[PDB]
Amino acid sequence: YDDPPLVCCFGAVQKEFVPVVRVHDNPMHPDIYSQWKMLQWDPPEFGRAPGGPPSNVAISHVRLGGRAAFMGKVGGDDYGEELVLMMNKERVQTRGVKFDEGASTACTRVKIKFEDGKMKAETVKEPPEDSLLASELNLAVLKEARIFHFNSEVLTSPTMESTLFKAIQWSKKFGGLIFFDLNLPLPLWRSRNETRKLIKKSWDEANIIEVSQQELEFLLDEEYYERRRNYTPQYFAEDFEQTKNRRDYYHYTPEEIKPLWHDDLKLLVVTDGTLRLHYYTPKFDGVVVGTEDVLITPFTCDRTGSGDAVVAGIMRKLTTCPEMFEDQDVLERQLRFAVAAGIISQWTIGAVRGFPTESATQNLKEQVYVPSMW
Amino acid sequence: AEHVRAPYNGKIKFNEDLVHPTRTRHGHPAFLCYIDLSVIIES
Amino acid sequence: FVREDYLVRKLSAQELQDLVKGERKVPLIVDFYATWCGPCILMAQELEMLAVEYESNAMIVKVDTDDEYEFARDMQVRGLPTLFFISPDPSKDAIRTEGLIPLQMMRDIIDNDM
Amino acid sequence: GFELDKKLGRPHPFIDPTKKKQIETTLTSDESWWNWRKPEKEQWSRWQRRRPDVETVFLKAMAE
Amino acid sequence: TEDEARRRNWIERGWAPWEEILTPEADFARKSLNEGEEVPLQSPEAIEAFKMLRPSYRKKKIKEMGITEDEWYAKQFEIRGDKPPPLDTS
Repeated sequence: YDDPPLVCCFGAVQKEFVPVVRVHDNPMHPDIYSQWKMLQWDPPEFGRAPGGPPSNVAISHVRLGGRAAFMGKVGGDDYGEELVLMMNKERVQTRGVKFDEGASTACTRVKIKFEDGKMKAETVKEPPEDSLLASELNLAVLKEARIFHFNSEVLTSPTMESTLFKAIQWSKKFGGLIFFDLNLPLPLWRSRNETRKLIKKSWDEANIIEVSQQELEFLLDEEYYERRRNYTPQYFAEDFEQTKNRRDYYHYTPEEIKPLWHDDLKLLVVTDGTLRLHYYTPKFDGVVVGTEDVLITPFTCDRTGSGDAVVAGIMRKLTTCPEMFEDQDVLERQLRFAVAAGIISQWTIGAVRGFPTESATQNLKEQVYVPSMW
Repeated sequence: AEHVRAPYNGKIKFNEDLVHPTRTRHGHPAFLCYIDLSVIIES
Repeated sequence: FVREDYLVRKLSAQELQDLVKGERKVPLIVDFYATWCGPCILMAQELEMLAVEYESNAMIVKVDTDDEYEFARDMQVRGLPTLFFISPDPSKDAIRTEGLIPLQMMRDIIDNDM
Repeated sequence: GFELDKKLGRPHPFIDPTKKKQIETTLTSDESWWNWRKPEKEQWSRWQRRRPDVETVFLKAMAE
Repeated sequence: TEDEARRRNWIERGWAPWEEILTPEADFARKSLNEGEEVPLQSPEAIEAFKMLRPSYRKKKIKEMGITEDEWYAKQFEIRGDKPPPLDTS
């Protein structure tokens, strides 16, 4: 088996398509998209470091010096061929991609209904990205891959749910690690309990989990942490640093994380964009302090694909540094690499277009941090 | 005003009782020298 | 005297409901977008070009998910950008496309599916 | 070894390792003025990385 | 004059000579800038302030007085100036 160790990204291959969508209270002009860049340097909190499809993570991982394979299905039309060509030019392994000649890539058949006086839609025919069967899996890829990566978008499709669980069994049989990068799509933000029930099985099937701060707080309690953020003492601060009215970087205790912990979880990472990387392991926990600067390039900055770069950097360091799971100092040092990768990825328009290379990421990491933190 | 610079890496060795404490125009403690002081650098 | 710079009109959930309920002669293309979404700028320009292409042979509308979040969730929108191609024939079924699909893809869908 | 490589111009240390001494023990920041104390935390500098050049690459190649 | 101005400050503006507990650096800055810009320090208070800039000298002096460092730190927070007459609560 060649080096570096292979990773597998399972799910849909799409161009852009950030899944995490919520309501923002600061909209720009509905027509003048030249104003919408001001929401890139003053983003909604859930969109600070947005993730995307697993193909973004695969491309970013390959650009950071790793070897990746994509497992999914595309149609036999022009769009599927173009997506496969884009993944191939990025040196992502395509042997796990299954073609469907009778399906239209990234197209879903829906029926519009008017239940209870409101327009609604229901899926008639699923797209080929959500129509991968367990018999179409690539067993060589699942055998070679050391990390298995997927998003919660597949949980919105029953076919992909069954295929994902079969693939997880296959990967665990061969010794691979399961990376659950949540990336909650629009439907999965409706209420906490239904999402917890929907993601419980995949959550317990994962060794590595990455969630955003908003995702974790939604999964535990949104109102409690919103109230805790808004609290201000009436008379005097409890310490001087609380007098500065600095941005809140609250580090969740493992006791608060206890509902979401299970036995096979080796590492949980909570990302507040690139600013904070809260990590939790069975033995220890902590936070990696990062930064961001999209105002350095106000006319080319774009946060799309930043979380993909962070996750790809995490996987790149995990595949080559097994001591990350057991050493806290090594874990922080290697997570600074993912912080730098996420920082660079915010400087370009387009997720795939702006994915950094390993050389640039290491250069930025050494420039930003003091030499003792390398 | 010329600046004397250390010509080697080493340990500065001199007696502080032959110099008078002062305060520079930059606010730093210093020693005023009025004699032919000899300073040893243990390179 | 001065032409408007944008041809794609922004509609509410109720207005889109009335448009879909009413009789339609040309295909209707519904865009779901948010101003905080980076990919939506490119989709906005692409749909402006498409609207210029189809002068009166198609209808291009956009719905902001920051004003119609529940409506977007009801219509099975899982992310942005998301397009809905609604055929003038009520018997047929609409097509939902996810991602920054090419302009030629939209042309093909409109020509051979609506 | 030394005293012959130095005479011949062959690669040798500038200072003989045998004829080399440490610099003893210096001030431990408890017997030093405030302006001569090593800062508690390392400070970001923008000059913390050595500048790349042709000479470093070529010297590394000829050392290889 | 500078006897009624101080009284007016106390009465109308709440002035009071509260003790300023200074670091050795601030104490040296106050005691040494009273002499000149760049001059050989001659006042004994300035010489002592210069010597106290090194905590090692302070520790040696504290050991010379045969007292511990904790209450020497607590010795700084002593009220200066005159004391008020004791109260006779009858």
